[PDB]
Amino acid sequence: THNVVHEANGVKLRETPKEFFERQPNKGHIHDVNQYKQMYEQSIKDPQGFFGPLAKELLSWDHDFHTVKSGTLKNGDAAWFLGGELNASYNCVDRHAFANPDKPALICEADDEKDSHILTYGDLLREVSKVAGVLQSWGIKKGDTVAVYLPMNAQAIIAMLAIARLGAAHSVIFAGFSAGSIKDRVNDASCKALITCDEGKRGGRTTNIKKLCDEALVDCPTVEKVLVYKRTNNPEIHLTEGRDYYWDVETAKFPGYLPPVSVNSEDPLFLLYTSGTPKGVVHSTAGYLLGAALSTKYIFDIHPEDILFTAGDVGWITGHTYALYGPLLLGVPTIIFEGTPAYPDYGRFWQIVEKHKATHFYVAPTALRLLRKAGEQEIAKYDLSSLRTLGSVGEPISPDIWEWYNEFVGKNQCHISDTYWQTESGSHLIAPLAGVVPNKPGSASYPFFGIDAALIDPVTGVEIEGNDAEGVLAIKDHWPSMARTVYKNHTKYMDTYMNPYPGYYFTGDGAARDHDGYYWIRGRV
Amino acid sequence: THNVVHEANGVKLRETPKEFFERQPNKGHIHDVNQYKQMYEQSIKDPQGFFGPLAKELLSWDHDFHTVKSGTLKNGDAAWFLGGELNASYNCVDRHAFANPDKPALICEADDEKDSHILTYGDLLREVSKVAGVLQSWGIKKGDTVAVYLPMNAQAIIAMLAIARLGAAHSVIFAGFSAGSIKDRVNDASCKALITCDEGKRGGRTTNIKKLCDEALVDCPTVEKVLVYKRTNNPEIHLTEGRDYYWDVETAKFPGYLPPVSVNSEDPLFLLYTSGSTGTPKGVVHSTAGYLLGAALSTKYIFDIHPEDILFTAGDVGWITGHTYALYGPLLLGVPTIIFEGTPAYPDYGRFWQIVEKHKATHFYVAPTALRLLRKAGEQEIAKYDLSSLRTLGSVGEPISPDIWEWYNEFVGKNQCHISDTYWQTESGSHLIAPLAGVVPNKPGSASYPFFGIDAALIDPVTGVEIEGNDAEGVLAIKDHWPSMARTVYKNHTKYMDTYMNPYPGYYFTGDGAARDHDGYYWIRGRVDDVVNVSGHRLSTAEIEAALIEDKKVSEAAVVGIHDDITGQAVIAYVALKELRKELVLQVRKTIGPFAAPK
Amino acid sequence: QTHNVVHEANGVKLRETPKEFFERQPNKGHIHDVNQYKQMYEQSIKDPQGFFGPLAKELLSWDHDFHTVKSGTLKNGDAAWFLGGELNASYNCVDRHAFANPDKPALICEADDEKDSHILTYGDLLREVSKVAGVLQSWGIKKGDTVAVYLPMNAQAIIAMLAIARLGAAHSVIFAGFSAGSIKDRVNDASCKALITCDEGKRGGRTTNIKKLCDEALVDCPTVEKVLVYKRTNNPEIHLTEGRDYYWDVETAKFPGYLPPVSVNSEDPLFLLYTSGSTGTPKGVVHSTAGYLLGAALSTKYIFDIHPEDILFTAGDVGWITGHTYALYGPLLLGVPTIIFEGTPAYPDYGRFWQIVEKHKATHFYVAPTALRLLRKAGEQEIAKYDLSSLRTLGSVGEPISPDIWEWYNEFVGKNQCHISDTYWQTESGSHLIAPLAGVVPNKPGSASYPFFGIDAALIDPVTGVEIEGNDAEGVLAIKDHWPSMARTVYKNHTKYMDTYMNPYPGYYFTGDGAARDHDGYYWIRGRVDDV
Ligand SMILES: CC(=O)NS(=O)(=O)OC[C@H]1O[C@@H](n2cnc3c(N)ncnc32)[C@H](O)[C@@H]1O
Ligand SMILES: CC(=O)NS(=O)(=O)OC[C@H]1O[C@@H](n2cnc3c(N)ncnc32)[C@H](O)[C@@H]1O
Ligand SMILES: CC(=O)NS(=O)(=O)OC[C@H]1O[C@@H](n2cnc3c(N)ncnc32)[C@H](O)[C@@H]1O
Repeated sequence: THNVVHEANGVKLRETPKEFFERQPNKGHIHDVNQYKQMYEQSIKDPQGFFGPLAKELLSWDHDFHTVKSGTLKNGDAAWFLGGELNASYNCVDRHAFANPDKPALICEADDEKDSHILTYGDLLREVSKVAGVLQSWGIKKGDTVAVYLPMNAQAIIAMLAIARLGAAHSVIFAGFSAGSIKDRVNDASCKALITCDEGKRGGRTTNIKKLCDEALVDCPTVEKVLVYKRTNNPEIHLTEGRDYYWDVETAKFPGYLPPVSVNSEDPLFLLYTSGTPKGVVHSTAGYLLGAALSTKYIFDIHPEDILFTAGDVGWITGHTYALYGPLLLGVPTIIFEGTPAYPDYGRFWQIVEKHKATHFYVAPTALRLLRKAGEQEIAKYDLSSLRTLGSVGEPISPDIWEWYNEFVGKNQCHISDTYWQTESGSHLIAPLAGVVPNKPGSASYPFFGIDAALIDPVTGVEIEGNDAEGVLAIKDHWPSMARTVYKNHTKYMDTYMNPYPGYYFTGDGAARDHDGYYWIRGRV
Repeated sequence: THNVVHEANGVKLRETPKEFFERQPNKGHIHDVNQYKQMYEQSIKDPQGFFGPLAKELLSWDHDFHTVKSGTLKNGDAAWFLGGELNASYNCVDRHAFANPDKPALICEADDEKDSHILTYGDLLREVSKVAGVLQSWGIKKGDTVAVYLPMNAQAIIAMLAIARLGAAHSVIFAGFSAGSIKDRVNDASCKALITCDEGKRGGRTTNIKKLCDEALVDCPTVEKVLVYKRTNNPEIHLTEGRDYYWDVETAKFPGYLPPVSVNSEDPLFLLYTSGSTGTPKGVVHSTAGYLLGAALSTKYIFDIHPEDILFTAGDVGWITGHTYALYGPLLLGVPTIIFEGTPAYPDYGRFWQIVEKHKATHFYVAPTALRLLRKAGEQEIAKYDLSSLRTLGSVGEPISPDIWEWYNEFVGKNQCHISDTYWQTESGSHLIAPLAGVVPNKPGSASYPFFGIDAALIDPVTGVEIEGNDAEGVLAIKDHWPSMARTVYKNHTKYMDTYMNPYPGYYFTGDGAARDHDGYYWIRGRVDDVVNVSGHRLSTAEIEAALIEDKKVSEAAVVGIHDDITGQAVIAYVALKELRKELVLQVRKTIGPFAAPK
Repeated sequence: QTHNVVHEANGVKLRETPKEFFERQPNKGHIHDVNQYKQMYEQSIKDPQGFFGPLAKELLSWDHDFHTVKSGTLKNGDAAWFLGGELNASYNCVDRHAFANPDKPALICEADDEKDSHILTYGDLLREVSKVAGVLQSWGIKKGDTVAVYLPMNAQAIIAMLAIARLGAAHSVIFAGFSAGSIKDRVNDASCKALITCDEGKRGGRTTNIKKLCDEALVDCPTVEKVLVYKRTNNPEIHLTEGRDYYWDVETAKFPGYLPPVSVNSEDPLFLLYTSGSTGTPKGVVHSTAGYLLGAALSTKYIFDIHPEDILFTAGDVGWITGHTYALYGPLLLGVPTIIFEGTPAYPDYGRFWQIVEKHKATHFYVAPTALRLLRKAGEQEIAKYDLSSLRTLGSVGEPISPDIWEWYNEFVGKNQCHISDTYWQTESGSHLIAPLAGVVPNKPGSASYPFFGIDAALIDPVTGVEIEGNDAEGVLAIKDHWPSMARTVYKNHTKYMDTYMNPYPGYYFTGDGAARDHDGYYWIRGRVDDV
């Protein structure tokens, strides 16, 4: 009985349902919790012997790395896989296309299903190559930043991967953001180009995209050229002569293969700005990609035969890591949903899952609460038997929402993964592994590989030893996918994460841990 | 008895003469036609296991490749040796210089023999490095295009290899092209620099080079700097201050070694502009690794090139023949190549044979047009010279008539040499159909069997369906892409698809009609798409018509092609005036070039 | 044996290495005896490929392997070494040592005033270099650019050089005392895109004008886009031109403590070093990357007998080739600490050098004879106050060392317990040409002794232009074939390079120095050929 961790009292462990293992296509990646603890202990005690092999296994390198791990938190010089060279678009597209070009890669569900379509890895390579050829002709090169202002669809994925192909860093801006937000982000990154579309369609409603871009770009001198996709082909949308060019017109000029550009492990893969003044969280290439592939493989128990549906927007780190990189690195299909959970009806999510026999579903608790209110009747209409792993992202999931998730969507036949992580962490920090870790509803459970979790007493600034404790959550050493800096403001990076608790990474979240070692997220501090 | 292939009836196979194998420096690369077909079948069914090893054997890689072959014709995304890195100038120059820097590389015969000279691989390395150092100081870098407007001499080769050394793509413009032609090509490629010379010498007459470049460059804003070689050192030739600089003066500033720049297999090696059925010339883009492998492979096997051999390709670098078989093929194989600046007639019609005797050339590559001209005027001169060093004779650019084939064999070859009628296009990069020297017996006038990686096929033009069985005629196509296939048309990939890939989906469209006989030999009957080959030059009737219409006095114009005794085919122009023939001949001479003028 | 020509040699007894040298050396010597030395020397001359290939792979960390050890000839000025290889100098000087042991001292910085002294570890140096390189990379500096340095001898000069190298650019270091016109001429020749400097310098207790001379030059240097200024004195009266000048601390705060290095080809230029020139125009000596670095590490290891445990103190300025090779590259490639002295030998007193040596137990000391003569005049009394037992190798650079100065050096500084290395070399040679190896070659005072690996020395008669065979000879000193660290060109003027070194005596490298060789083969440098 915990006097501090009141959540832990009288909550029974929920073993993984049998139907999960029935539906699992192959042997599990981890046999039992003990094997997990052995691997975890190695990842903490021996990051070299643990991550080196996995990095070589899960990633295709243009040049081998000579040092797995370097740098410390206090000095803000963390680096992983030093000396290595690779290209993200190759690991997400090229190698899979060569293996089997006809395998589905992007299952695109549009706002209206009539406009839905599917791209194979061969298709994705050709589109990415063409956009990258357009960008290369425009002078985009390694070390540049390219802005993306697109909804959740194929063009957002293709834009990101083409920018990566050339070695540039993409900065994805949520399509709903105001013109002033676009202005601040583009000017901070000094983007040389922008990829967007004339208009968007969401929930049946047309949305202004190119209009807001124009209103922003009048104050963004760095943007030399804009690439506009005709999502709606509305003739009234205006293109500025000498700056705005059409996606289809330009991609028609260039061939379906373009050599990728090799980049160093620690060369920046992308900037992601977080909502005060916006700050650009910078993520390297090698460390971030490994974190995405590693978490996607083990936390969700993804197998080659599987199909993932991450109901998140690329404007959010969730979309980046688990809608694009994690899945495509592992070569599995990923579902890209442009619409709203309600349009045309609140059965939209389930309609898509049944349509594509999705094996994994990843959603935020906010949508779960909305669907609890309005779409309970619609859940029963659709066939969700293909699913076996259900994920929760972005906020604490209350046990009642946990039980609702388990009953109506999972049918108490699926594993539930409550994933705790930040934009800065790149990938999962604390999460219960699918098919390995029994669940405590509302608990993120054990930390993942490379994550040495700790609880600090805020007043003393001292780590709290032992279980049955509550405090601010910190990490004792840097992990592969940890953000390396804040764009052109490394002092802010240090002051925000490294300096507040020296020797630690400060999450900004308070949490508690019970006698079983499960971590309970108490929310922001 | 062929009911369709009338050419094949009553044609006896011509085995390679015994004297060929006597003169051959070593055992042949292929034993017999049977081994050739076994290797060919492997190249078709299993291109990875066939070309992968050859690529490692014949090319020196900075980074190893992970995939031999990728992409399809239907999608226009063909790629070979993916992930590999290499440099063309290293494979053509550096490695051979290290082996033996004193080995001859460029045997340069100038328009007048007094100006002739020879460069060793060490010499070529130093000159290439110096020019590349000049270009690198000017800001030329990987991904740029550099224009070349030079005659056929050492400086053209050096300019091309220097551009390649830096990872840039060279665009060679035939020295005869008009100022307007230079303008269009430079502006299409947006070249940052141009390499040319003050004046040229051809057939004993001085020609204006820097003059035409200046006239073009007034409308070429992308050209930041020009490198001018003192071919004649005429002081009256004017250099634009701040743009024009002298070859000798600038190269003197930089050292004789410059590190080569690594490039990906599919990074573009060069642009070559070809007149098409459009009215505007199109820049054919060729990759690096695939093109180089095709050049070395075809040069080695079809011509039976050995290290001891010397090749004489009587073609201009402005033509794909010069690129592949005057420069890259030979230098990749490390053999000397003869670079002839003059004409077959100057000073006398024994000029070619004089050169062959002078350097004991083992291989000779020429277009049938020159053979017909020398047959007309220079037949007597062959006997004065010693041509015994030759064993392989090549034909390029046009169908070779059996009568010219026999003339070639009898008077030049002395019925002691192999004859290789090579069929290929600028777009193919290297040979498509040709009889391998010492391997394939010849049917005069037939290119014979297709080469490695080339899965030739005849399509019924009317139905668009592949024709099974022999003794058939149809439009010639290729069923899968090959290493040296052109990858795009510069910044216009849609024209590339519409021209080659889309007309017969799943196939490569040659634009040629051809036949296949019972023995499998292919007979090229010429273009189907109204393109005319005059004296070895591909010309578009559309471009000539547009040039005719430019003249305000002409209201309508229509141009066609017909048989010509000397140039193979001639172009005849018909004009309608609203209310002068020499003026129109000069108008097209000014619009395209002296070569494209109508007969 | 009376030498008819080599009058210096008569009556000079070989001076064997003192016993205390071997007592103090932490490990077995790199070379057993002179006989082994001559075997290796002969191999380096006859078989440079089989000799330098292995050493190059041992001492340097390569991003891409090389396919040819040696290429080109002197007569054609196309020398190239380790062709096809790729590497980064800042990685070999900083990164690899930092990963091995980040807390090992790298830069032992002794400032003009000792209170301002500090020590940077290899980990510290990695972070500082990475941050400066991040500043420069954000400014657009990239491979193929040149960056000028106008700094005194302190950490910031080393860091600036290594950061420029990290990005693949070539650094051109300018002596801090040089006039504005000198800065102008050098910057414009190189067309430098950026400049790194400080507000003011402090030398011998007095403040010195640095930023002022830079500004006066930069009004005529249109290529310089941006300036990085370090607050050495933080004098508020110092003016920065807005839109060009930015502060070292302010900018480096923006960027992270690790930056990936940029790989460059062996023969890509590592640095330009301009030489003080008689007549009008200064000439920029260009040094490759692989060849120069190997020469630095090789000479530093063998001539001075540097071991990982050792500490080196090179009393030379980075504006001089001595600072480049043996204050920065040589020691840092070998991963040993190097002492960086900002002040003068006299301030606060003439015991400053010896104070530093005792403070950090420096094992190797490298100085020019000029300082030795000055200290002989004024600072003999201070030597006795300090403990120099840590020393075992004493070096002389830049001038002929008089036998009297040699004995003074050995007795008062070395206590007749150290080896003395009279190193002969030029900016163009990159590293030592003729020098007696510590603990291997017995010394004749005033003689540079035997040539070093890869140096095939020869004497030419100026009148006949013919090599002089046999010993007891005098002539102009030349080298018969190019060596790894030989200068490759003079920036954008290769004809001047040829006319100066290659063309006067074709097939030879012309040192511009006259020298003699005695019966034992020891070389005696007699000085420049003009003025003989
Ligand atoms: C992935 C993401 O959302 N990145 S984020 O940059 O948007 O940060 C979101 C913040 O919300 C909190 N949070 C996120 N996920 C959970 C979770 N599964 N359980 C409990 N709290 C959670 C925490 O405070 C995070 O830092
Ligand atoms: C290499 C070259 O000349 N490229 S090219 O781009 O100029 O095209 C020339 C065109 O001439 C025709 N052609 C070329 N070679 C032969 C040959 N051996 N036999 C019969 N016809 C031939 C065909 O029509 C070609 O396409
Ligand atoms: C390192 C350095 O000095 N670079 S430098 O370019 O400044 O050298 C210029 C000249 O210095 C002379 N010189 C150098 N060292 C000695 C020495 N130990 N004994 C006699 N003369 C020496 C030599 O004549 C050089 O050519």
